[PDB]
Amino acid sequence: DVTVILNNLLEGYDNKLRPDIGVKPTLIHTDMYVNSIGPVNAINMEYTIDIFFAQTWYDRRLKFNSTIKVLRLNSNMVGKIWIPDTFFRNSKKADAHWITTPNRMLRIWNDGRVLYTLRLTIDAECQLQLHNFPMDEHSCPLEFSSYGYPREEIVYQWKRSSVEVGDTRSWRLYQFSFVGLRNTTEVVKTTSGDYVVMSVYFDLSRRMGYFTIQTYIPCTLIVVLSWVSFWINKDAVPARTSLGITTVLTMTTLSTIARKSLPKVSYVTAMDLFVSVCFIFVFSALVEYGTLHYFVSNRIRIAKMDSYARIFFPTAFCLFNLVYWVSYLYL
Amino acid sequence: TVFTRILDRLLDGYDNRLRPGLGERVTEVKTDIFVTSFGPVSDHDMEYTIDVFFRQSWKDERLKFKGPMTVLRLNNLMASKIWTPDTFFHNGKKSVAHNMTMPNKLLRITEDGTLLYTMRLTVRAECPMHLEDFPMDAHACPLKFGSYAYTRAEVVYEWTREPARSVVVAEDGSRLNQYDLLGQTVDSGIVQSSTGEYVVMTTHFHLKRKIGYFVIQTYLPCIMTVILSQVSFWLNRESVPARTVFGVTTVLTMTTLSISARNSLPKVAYATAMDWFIAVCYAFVFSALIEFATVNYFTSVSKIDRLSRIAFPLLFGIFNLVYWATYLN
Amino acid sequence: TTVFTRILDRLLDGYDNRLRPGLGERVTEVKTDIFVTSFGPVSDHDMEYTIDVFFRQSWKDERLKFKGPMTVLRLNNLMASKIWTPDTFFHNGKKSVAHNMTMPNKLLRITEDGTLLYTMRLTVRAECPMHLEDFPMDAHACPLKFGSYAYTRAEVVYEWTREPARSVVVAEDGSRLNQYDLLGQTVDSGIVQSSTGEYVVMTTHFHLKRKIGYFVIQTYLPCIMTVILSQVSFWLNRESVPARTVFGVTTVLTMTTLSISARNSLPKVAYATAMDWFIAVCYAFVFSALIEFATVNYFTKRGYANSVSKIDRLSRIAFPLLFGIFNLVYWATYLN
Amino acid sequence: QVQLQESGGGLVQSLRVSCAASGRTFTTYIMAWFRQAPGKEREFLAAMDQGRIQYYGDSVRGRFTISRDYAKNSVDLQLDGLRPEDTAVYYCAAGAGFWGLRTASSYHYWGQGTQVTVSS
Amino acid sequence: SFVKETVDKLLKGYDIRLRPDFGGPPVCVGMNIDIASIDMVSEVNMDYTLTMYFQQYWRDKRLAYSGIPLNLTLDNRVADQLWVPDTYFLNDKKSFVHGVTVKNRMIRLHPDGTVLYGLRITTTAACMMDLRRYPLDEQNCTLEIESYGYTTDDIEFYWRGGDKAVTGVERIELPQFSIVEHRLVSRNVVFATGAYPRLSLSFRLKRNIGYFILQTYMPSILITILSWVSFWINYDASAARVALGITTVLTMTTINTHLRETLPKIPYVKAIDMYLMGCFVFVFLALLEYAFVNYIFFGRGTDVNAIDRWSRIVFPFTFSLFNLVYWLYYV
Amino acid sequence: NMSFVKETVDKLLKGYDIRLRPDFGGPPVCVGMNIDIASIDMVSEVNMDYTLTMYFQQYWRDKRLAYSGIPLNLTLDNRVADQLWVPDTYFLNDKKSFVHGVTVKNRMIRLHPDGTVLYGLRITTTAACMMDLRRYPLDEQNCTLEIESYGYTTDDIEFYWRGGDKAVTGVERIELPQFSIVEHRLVSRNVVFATGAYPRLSLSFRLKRNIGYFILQTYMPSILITILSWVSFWINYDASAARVALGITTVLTMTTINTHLRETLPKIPYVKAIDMYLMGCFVFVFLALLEYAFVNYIFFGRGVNAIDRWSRIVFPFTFSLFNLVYWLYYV
Ligand SMILES: *[C@@H]1O[C@H](CO)[C@@H](O[C@@H]2O[C@H](CO)[C@@H](O[C@@H]3O[C@H](CO[C@H]4O[C@H](CO[C@H]5O[C@H](CO)[C@@H](O)[C@H](O)[C@@H]5O[C@H]5O[C@H](CO)[C@@H](O)[C@H](O)[C@@H]5O)[C@@H](O)[C@H](O[C@H]5O[C@H](CO)[C@@H](O)[C@H](O)[C@@H]5O)[C@@H]4O)[C@@H](O)[C@H](O[C@H]4O[C@H](CO)[C@@H](O)[C@H](O)[C@@H]4O[C@@H]4O[C@H](CO)[C@@H](O)[C@H](O)[C@@H]4O[C@@H]4O[C@H](CO)[C@@H](O)[C@H](O)[C@@H]4O)[C@@H]3O)[C@H](O)[C@H]2NC(C)=O)[C@H](O)[C@H]1NC(C)=O
Ligand SMILES: *[C@@H]1O[C@H](CO)[C@@H](O[C@@H]2O[C@H](CO)[C@@H](O[C@@H]3O[C@H](CO[C@H]4O[C@H](CO)[C@@H](O)[C@H](O[C@H]5O[C@H](CO)[C@@H](O)[C@H](O)[C@@H]5O)[C@@H]4O)[C@@H](O)[C@H](O[C@H]4O[C@H](CO)[C@@H](O)[C@H](O)[C@@H]4O)[C@@H]3O)[C@H](O)[C@H]2NC(C)=O)[C@H](O)[C@H]1NC(C)=O
Ligand SMILES: *[C@@H]1O[C@H](CO)[C@@H](O[C@@H]2O[C@H](CO)[C@@H](O)[C@H](O)[C@H]2NC(C)=O)[C@H](O)[C@H]1NC(C)=O
Ligand SMILES: *[C@@H]1O[C@H](CO)[C@@H](O[C@@H]2O[C@H](CO)[C@@H](O)[C@H](O)[C@H]2NC(C)=O)[C@H](O)[C@H]1NC(C)=O
Ligand SMILES: *[C@@H]1O[C@H](CO)[C@@H](O)[C@H](O)[C@H]1NC(C)=O
Ligand SMILES: CCCCCCCCCC
Repeated sequence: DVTVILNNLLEGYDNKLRPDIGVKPTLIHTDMYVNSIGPVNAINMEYTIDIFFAQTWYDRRLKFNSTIKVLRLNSNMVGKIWIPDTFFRNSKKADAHWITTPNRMLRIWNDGRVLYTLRLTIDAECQLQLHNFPMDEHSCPLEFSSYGYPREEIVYQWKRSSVEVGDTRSWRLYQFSFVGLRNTTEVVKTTSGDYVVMSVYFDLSRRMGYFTIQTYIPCTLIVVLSWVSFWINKDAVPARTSLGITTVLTMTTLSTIARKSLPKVSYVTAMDLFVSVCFIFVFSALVEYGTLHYFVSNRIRIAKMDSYARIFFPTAFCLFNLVYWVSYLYL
Repeated sequence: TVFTRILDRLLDGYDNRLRPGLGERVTEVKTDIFVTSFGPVSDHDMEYTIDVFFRQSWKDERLKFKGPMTVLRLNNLMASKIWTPDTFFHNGKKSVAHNMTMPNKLLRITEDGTLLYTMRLTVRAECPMHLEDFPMDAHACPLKFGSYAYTRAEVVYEWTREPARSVVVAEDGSRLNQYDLLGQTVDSGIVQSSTGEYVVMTTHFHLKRKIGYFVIQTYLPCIMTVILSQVSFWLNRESVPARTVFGVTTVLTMTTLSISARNSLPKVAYATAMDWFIAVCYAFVFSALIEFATVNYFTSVSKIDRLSRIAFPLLFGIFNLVYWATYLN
Repeated sequence: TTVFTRILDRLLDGYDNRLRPGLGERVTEVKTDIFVTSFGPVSDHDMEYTIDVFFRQSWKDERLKFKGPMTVLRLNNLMASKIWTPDTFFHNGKKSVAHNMTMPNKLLRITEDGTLLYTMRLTVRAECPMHLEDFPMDAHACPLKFGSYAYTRAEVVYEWTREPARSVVVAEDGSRLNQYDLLGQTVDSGIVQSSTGEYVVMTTHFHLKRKIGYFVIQTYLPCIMTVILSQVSFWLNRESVPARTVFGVTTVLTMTTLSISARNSLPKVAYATAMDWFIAVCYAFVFSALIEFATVNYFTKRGYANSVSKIDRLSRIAFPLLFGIFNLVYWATYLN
Repeated sequence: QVQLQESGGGLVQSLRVSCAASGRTFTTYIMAWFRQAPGKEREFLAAMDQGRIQYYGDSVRGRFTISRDYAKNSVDLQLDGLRPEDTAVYYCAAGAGFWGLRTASSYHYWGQGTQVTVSS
Repeated sequence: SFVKETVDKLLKGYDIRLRPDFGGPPVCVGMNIDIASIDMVSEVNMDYTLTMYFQQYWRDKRLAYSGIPLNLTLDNRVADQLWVPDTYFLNDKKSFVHGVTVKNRMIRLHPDGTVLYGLRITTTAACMMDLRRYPLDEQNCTLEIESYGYTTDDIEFYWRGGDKAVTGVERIELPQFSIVEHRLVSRNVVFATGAYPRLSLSFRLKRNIGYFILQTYMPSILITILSWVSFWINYDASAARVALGITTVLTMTTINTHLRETLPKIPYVKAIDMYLMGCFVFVFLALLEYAFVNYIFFGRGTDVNAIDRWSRIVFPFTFSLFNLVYWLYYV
Repeated sequence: NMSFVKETVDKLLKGYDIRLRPDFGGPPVCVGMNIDIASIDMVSEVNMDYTLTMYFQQYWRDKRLAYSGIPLNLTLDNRVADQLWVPDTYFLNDKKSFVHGVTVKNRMIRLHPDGTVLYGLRITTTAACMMDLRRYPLDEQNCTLEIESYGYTTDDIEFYWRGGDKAVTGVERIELPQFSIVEHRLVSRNVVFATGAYPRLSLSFRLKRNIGYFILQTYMPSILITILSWVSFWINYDASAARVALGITTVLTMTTINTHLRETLPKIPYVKAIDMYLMGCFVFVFLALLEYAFVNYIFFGRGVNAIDRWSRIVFPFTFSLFNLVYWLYYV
């Protein structure tokens, strides 16, 4: 019964030619089911995504007259019929699955409509603008289109249930938090011709909990700590200098962690500015004492400088913090 | 010769594109697993390796045969020409079916027609983790598997033995460096998706992290560093160079520990339990140095020095009876 | 046009790809040579070096004689798989790659005489045992050994096409070495016996010498200067107890940082490399200098500034001298 | 002390000459052999690196057999088809064979040497 | 229908063992590349990775068809039954063709016989890098294309469209480098046997210095400046000047050692090591200067204040001069 | 002559079924093995696995392939292995293995006139070796390689070590970086289940770790630092600046040693022997600084050379005792 039907379909069928060749473009309805977005590898500007890609088209050559309305095939019958050559344009490295069998499906109706779903693991490529790091947002894309067929031969189109997600909290996003999702359709011109590109955007925003404890608090505390030498008596030359210099050693140690999880970009990220300014603040604290000590011993300015530093430095640091956070959190 | 003929006659007229009992019944697959070695668990990738012996047994009336033989051992090449369930792991990432020195598979057919498909795999599964109680956290790494192209009305999965004894962790099958397998839980359920409804067999391997490593490496050095900062309260107020250098160096020492402690911990945006302990330790060392600056600006032992010989050790002592009690219990 | 097609078809008629030429009649003789496009990077951690070659192989087969207007053919890779070819394998190739982008990088040329010429493009991660005792002043000879796998000596014999010296050519751009310097290569052939029988092995050794300039600036100079820094504290007056104590201890902390970073570059080993001894000696001098101050401090009666302690005078001479002597013994040993 | 000692030898008209190595482990070193004619020169005889590869000199190829006991860290040289021209002091040398393994200067450690007298 | 007949006839009797125009003039193989992205430009391995839409055009008269004004785009599997040039990349260490969902490959027959054959390769070329001037260096990484088994008597290579053959270079963003320009070369390698055609693609990456200014040079300068503060302290303040002096030496060592751990391991002297070693001498001399000052005053009890007075000028003067020589030498 | 040998091979292969073991229904087909190890590397405690490369060989007798009239041992091309029967031997504790394919798939098939067949392979396998590192680095690991038939019992197949104790060669020539192979054993035993005995062969080494690396890198730095912390006891209690600065820097120095050694040592999250020593030393420097805090208070707060004097002996004595207990227990 079913064996007879399958033999009829394959006979007189050439898989090198798309359906309705020389008549009209082959309309394809696609869908996706984002199983889990993997880690966002910021160093290599890539993110891993696992999906269940599904496609649907028509093929009059596969029509059959029977009471049976569906032929649920498997991963030994895909190559016989024509398959769209869809590839992910912004993919650095993509793999299908084969354990224990190739994760593929192929359902054929009696009216010619064909469904073809499969499971993929894609290392897409995403460009990151780390200017506001670690208070940044990104919209990592995912584009796919027919490779060899221009817009006059294959036309993609989202289905009504275009993109779906599973349990969002089960995603492997350690740092970023998924916030939104958009799907777009557009036409792109290349040397071979003009194609139809389908894009999915996953808006990601970084969570600042890790960095606040790791960097912003220890740096702020050290800057506060260096101000202690202003209240120390100016006759404790060994005390003020050792306190002054060791904070610089402490601040230098923390500057290591600022560039530890991001690529070697060549612009001042928001993190870089804060750590750099804290370095100068503790640096200026020791230079201030050096100026004060020189005029007291080696040679009304002297008394003022000890008193002014107790007020100006905390005020200067507070205004910088007021400017810094508003410049990023608010803008 | 007779044995040679019997094998050849089976595939005559047999089509591997159709599940057994197509249009007649629902194909029933019975499975059981032998976990030879529960491979390492990686916090950074939220995945765990595992090597199993995936056994599947179903019934196929198209392969009935009689003769002197009772149980066959077909070649794997012939096994490719017989319908097999398309069982796949839902959370699998990179699974390797071993091929050395031969395809590690085995197909046996009894005279009744029942098959016994056994294979050896190395499976990496997605195990989502919540490290908010690191390193005193527990996990339930799952392993789901079901059919791909067949709905719940065509292929149904059942455990061959009773569910509690259809998965057998090997006696020495524990390659966990840090965790400690408490025991597995086995259950089956129904999952619905866009294309239809499917039958899913689950398995939860409860794991508990061993805190012994972290106490020595992180908790004890931080506690001892904090105590060292509180020592300066007993130094006389006159020796300004001694107490000031004491205060700052410990802050540098505490900074060195906090840097290294987070290197082992996988980078996660949400603050873990350990990172809250270090910051409180950091707050105490910093507060000790500020305490001296208050003393020196206001120059018997000074009342601020005498008071802080009790407040600081008491507050830190209390903070441990809150941190340890909350997370452990 | 069709004449060429007919010639190819007749070649495989009756030809057997399971039997080497002249089976049970003579010894099949394979003449080979190697062209090195780029001597790849050498990894100390894995003790393996990469290399890209244009591996040529020539032998005579009497079953592929043909006559026609042409003299030399260029078979398709599909036809090249139906012709017996030597099973040359690399005795120390850990993981080798035969490129086929965008087409199989193979070339099978057949002459009317039957003298097959067979070239291919390979990338080989040959293993290279190393003795890092003299780190970083060592010099290895990473070898490259290739021979037959199935056929013994009495069946397949490998020879170099030309004189062995000129049978391995290195491109002038071949050296992809950051830390080593390819001095030259040695080419020789030998015989090996195993569980299955004798074999003919063609060996090539690429001599490598490690550059030393990086370590002098990174490790040797800071260690030498840091020791001098500690030894300079002997000129401070004996009454500066808070100064020399901070001076002495922080130098130890400085050397500790230097020793740790230096060993990170050094690959993970267990023996005592030449650099570890140098650091350890420096670590001893820094420790020794601080202990010297403690002995001096134990005899300082008055804490206000007495004359210079006799230990200080002797330590100003003995400590710089012994370290100066140690450098001679260290550098003379490892640079001769 | 790293002393390379060579045993066996003597006066004979089938001679096995061994070379026991003490004070150093030559598991990954070429325990080669050499012969020194009186006043003429020093000549290569045989070698065996870690991978058991055996090298031989074309002058006496097919006459001398070299074997290494990797467990005992010793190399044994077999003398067959002896001729009066072979009467010379034989030396056992070990090294990494830098700049080729057929050069005497390539081997760091050297043996004391044993003289074998051949008459016919 | 009609298309099925014509396509079958074209492959009937086709022999993939013969290049087009076997006895005639060499077949012209016009190439063209559309670079997608460049990443993992590694100084350690001296290599870089790029993904490209490699495409080739050649005219084979055996595939001419009439009556169909459509540029037939056959399935990607048809390429296994046609002749294609044996083009290989001379300086690649690892490469592949992405195969998701199918093997990325196109075949576009034309009525006149023109054949277009495009792939999508993520290769890893080999690039020899001179890093003496690192981080102020300009690398020149190439990509060599050659015919493996042919001479100029059978095959010929030429870029299609001349200087416009390669596209997408300007749209590449690298975290560190900056693609100043690219060039195209069409030269024939001439040997004794004959001439081998070759095409070359080559950019000129210029490293961006911004990252190293903030993380490396500024901490080195600021620490060195701090060491000079000890020339203004009283010479009797032995505790402070030593503590200030030695801690700066320790701080420099922290900066120097940390960079070695994070900067790529390139074990030979570069332009960054000379600067770091240069600064480490200045802080070393700063502390050594005081030890000379202290010995002169106490051990031999010129003016002791004179040495401090003299060093307050020479040290900032020399370090400024050292920077002037350094920057102009490498720029 | 040569064509006769072609006839002889065609005689054997024709009518030969690859699905039937030699003596299908009769006595079990004995299979002899003799590994020939080439190298061992990547002995990683992080994953508890090691990688070795071997010339794995299997001997067995098949009367269906014996030939007469040819006094040679035919060495057929390796591609003939697809047309013979070979044991389904697999390694029971391998994580990743493959047969080297350059320049051809490395294997040999040799047929002897009596029908004996030799089937060699060049296999590189990453076998898993569970390690017990509680005594690290004074540990003695024991690594194995379990070999077993997949789908046969001792009723059908029987493994044995060919050549007895000399079956495995090349063990001593191996040179691990940080180990020392002491001995190896060969085990030939039948694993007994309910169904029937499964033949198994086990090859097992006994690795021993060298200690020279850690003496000069971990134990020596920690002992030297601890001895320095005892210098505080020979400095007058009134030297508040000197003794506190000396004491606390060592505590910092020990922390520097511990943290940096932790990054260098493999990540093995459970208590080892090295950790106890490093932690043991950390307590001794901590108590030394804490000892002065008690001396300073008694002289000043409760105001005493005895406490320092009594500590000049106890601390060297106790630390020597700690080493005596530690080394004996761990050796
Ligand atoms: C340059 O060099 C590179 C290498 O360096 C080289 O790359 C190689 O390219 C070739 C193609 O040219 C690749 O081979 C193809 O791989 C296709 C898919 O690859 C995946 O699966 C591979 C194994 O597939 C087996 O298993 C599945 C699941 O069980 C099964 O469905 C398959 O039929 C097949 O089963 C056979 O093999 C298994 C063992 O593997 C046996 O157990 C079984 O009994 C049976 O014999 C797997 O090897 C691949 O792994 C590689 O790639 C992944 C990444 O994707 C990577 O992670 C891995 O490490 C590894 O590199 C991968 O997982 C496969 O579909 C192809 O087979 C098709 O097509 C060929 C075309 O010639 C045809 O001959 C076959 O018959 C078969 O026809 C299909 O089969 C479909 C699947 O079954 C089916 O749906 C279709 O209907 C159709 O027809 C069927 O045919 C079967 C069999 O006859 C029949 O039973 C059915 O009824 C029906 O008729 C082909 O194997 C190769 O993998 C690449 N290797 C590497 C290392 O990259 C490159 O080509 C070189 N270039 C040049 C120019 O030479
Ligand atoms: C990275 O580094 C590489 C290597 O240096 C750079 O690549 C080089 O780019 C330059 C500029 O594009 C190339 O020079 C050009 O070469 C072509 C090809 O010349 C060959 O083919 C010619 C075919 O007609 C032939 O005439 C040439 O013969 C001449 O040269 C040979 C020696 O090579 C000599 O023996 C002969 O007597 C001839 O003199 C040769 O076989 C050439 O056509 C170009 O000529 C143009 O420019 C010159 C400029 O003076 C002008 O005079 C001409 O009229 C014409 O306009 C030009 O010489 C060079 O070949 C490339 N190097 C290699 C190895 O290929 C690369 O550019 C660098 N990167 C970046 C980003 O720049
Ligand atoms: C088939 O392809 C050819 C080659 O690309 C097309 O001819 C070129 O088309 C482009 C775009 O219209 C023009 O800019 C060129 O001038 C054309 N060149 C020639 C020689 O005609 C041709 O138009 C395509 N045919 C169809 C039906 O798309
Ligand atoms: C075919 O192989 C057999 C087995 O290896 C060879 O027989 C060996 O011959 C050597 C040399 O005479 C003996 O030392 C062994 O004891 C023999 N082994 C056995 C099991 O008989 C035989 O010589 C080989 N054939 C040829 C032509 O060499
Ligand atoms: C996204 O997909 C939905 C269908 O799910 C569609 O209605 C919508 O128009 C798509 N977005 C855009 C921008 O077209
Ligand atoms: C904000 C820095 C505070 C430092 C100590 C100030 C003490 C003031 C006492 C009145």
